[PDB]
Amino acid sequence: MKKLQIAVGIIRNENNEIFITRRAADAHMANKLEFPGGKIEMGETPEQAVVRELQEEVGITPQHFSLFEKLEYEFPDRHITLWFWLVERWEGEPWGKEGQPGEWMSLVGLNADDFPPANEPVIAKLKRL
Ligand SMILES: Nc1nc2c([nH]c(=O)n2[C@H]2C[C@H](O)[C@@H](COP(=O)(O)O)O2)c(=O)[nH]1
Ligand SMILES: OC[C@H]1O[C@@](CO)(O[C@H]2O[C@H](CO)[C@@H](O)[C@H](O)[C@H]2O)[C@@H](O)[C@@H]1O
Ligand SMILES: [Mg+2]
Ligand SMILES: [Mg+2]
Repeated sequence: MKKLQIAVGIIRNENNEIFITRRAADAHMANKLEFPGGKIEMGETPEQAVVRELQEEVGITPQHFSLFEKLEYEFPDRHITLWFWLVERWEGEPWGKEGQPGEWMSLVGLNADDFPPANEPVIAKLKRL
């Protein structure tokens, strides 16, 4: 079974809103809401990966960020390790840089059912802040 390391960024503004994108209809976890992110490549660290992925996907450079949660999840056809970075400072303004839907969502209003099931403990912990 495919085994992947994935780095994602929880992009939180000053009004307790998170920048959330929606996955393509033909992707793994199609049509789900997501934290921007993607696969950690050979030769790059988890910290470098979340910077690169947020630059590619939403056009920001995260800075002074922290590891909010790291977990493993077994999907029906792949195993992934997710690195959830809490990003409260960045350069740039997030947008749908890859043509994908993106918008600011209140943290209290997040519905874990809208996200991949791997995100369930993270969304709960975020609402604990
Ligand atoms: N980008 C992103 N991927 C997620 C999240 N939760 C989650 O299970 N995944 C999975 C879906 C994909 O299998 C993989 C991400 O890789 P891509 O973004 O390259 O598709 O990680 C998330 O919040 N953000
Ligand atoms: O691992 C993140 C953790 O490390 C600290 C320093 O103790 O921050 C460092 O690492 C971050 C991720 O690369 C950088 O963004 C940051 O500038 C650097 O100091 C903690 O702040 C953080 O919890
Ligand atoms: Mg991605
Ligand atoms: Mg990507």
